[PDB]
Amino acid sequence: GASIVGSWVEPVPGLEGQVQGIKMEEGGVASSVNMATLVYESWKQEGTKLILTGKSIGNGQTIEFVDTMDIKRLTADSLVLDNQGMEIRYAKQK
Repeated sequence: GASIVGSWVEPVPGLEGQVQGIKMEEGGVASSVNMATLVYESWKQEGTKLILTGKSIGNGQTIEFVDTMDIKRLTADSLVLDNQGMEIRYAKQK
């Protein structure tokens, strides 16, 4: 099957032509693609579970998070995630 390693993006809501997302690299490092508030730091995949970590700058604080989601689709071109009922649809940044 396809590997999750790569850059995954989606259109920026409300900003036509712009994209945002996450770059997942070999070695477990993840980084934000075109986002200022969400700072991704790592990823880990355990079967259909994806665990993403980083920090969120907001409400006068910087708070580390650990978000656990289900991988619903993973192909050479697409990655679809279910994060507690919110679906996230990404396309592979070529």
